[PDB]
Amino acid sequence: KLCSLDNGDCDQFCHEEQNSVVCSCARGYTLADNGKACIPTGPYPCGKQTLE
Amino acid sequence: IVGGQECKDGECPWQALLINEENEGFCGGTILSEFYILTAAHCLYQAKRFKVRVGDRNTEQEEGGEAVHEVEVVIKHNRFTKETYDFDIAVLRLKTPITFRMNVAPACLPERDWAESTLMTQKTGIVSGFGRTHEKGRQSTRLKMLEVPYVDRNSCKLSSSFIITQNMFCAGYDTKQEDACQGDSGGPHVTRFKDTYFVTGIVSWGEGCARKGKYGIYTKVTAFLKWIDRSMKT
Ligand SMILES: NCc1ccccc1-n1nc(C(F)(F)F)cc1C(=O)Nc1ccc(-c2ccccc2S(N)(=O)=O)cc1F
Ligand SMILES: [Ca+2]
Repeated sequence: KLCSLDNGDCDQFCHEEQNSVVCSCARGYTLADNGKACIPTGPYPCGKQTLE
Repeated sequence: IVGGQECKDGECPWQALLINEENEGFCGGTILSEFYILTAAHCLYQAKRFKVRVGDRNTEQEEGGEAVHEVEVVIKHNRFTKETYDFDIAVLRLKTPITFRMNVAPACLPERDWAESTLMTQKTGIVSGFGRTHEKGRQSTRLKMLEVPYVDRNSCKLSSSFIITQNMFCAGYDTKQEDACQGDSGGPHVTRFKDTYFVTGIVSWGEGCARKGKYGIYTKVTAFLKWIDRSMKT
């Protein structure tokens, strides 16, 4: 299912290019080396509750 | 918010409150970035001059984490009309940048296709605000949140005495007494995905609050992503 199979294992955005999974992130996040996880660039990335 | 629960410390950091000249909140909003707030177009009639407060959770006193921001530019969708309530969306650019901290953070804007295929197909979303806790009553002095199930589009069109346009979507319960209410307008409707919250809607309207056979109506953020992008530039 690619993107339809558990979001293609992507942390956030999942797209299908050349019939393959391509993950991407919201602004303020960088795509990790594994091409799946999204790494925040600052202390208050969007979408994260502030519980600390 | 009728029913639901109090937003505990840090649980709804993207919540914004529009306050009039008397420093009383009359509508909610969603923090999108340090300079932008997302809200409902119909709120821009509830008061002439207004400001935006962030980091507030208890309207009674001042903890010290709250911050007030003046609005520099108001961008209301030119197609909004009270006759249809369609295009109920507005973006506010603040004069000064919001400082993110405990209880003050932006919600993520998702991409259109992904949000529609992955976010809006989830079982539920979360709505929040300082609105009324009963159909007849004063605004809540405490910020509240409520998990609301996405509602089948055909089911809601049938249950509505008003036309549900493609710029609207429904969420809530048929008989369970929980729903958004007067004052929650403009507030956030967010959907969680892997512990990250994306803005998926704007509290818009409903025929009464938590009425049996009636659902809550929300502006569909995915239908205005390009409009929002253009607004955050001009
Ligand atoms: N769950 C409710 C809710 C959620 C969020 C914000 C406010 C409300 N409330 N709270 C109250 C209460 F408390 F009962 F007074 C009332 C409302 C409300 O939205 N009424 C309403 C009901 C209908 C329409 C509407 C839709 C489409 C076209 C024209 C109209 S029209 N205008 O009729 O020509 C607009 C509203 F505004
Ligand atoms: Ca306070």
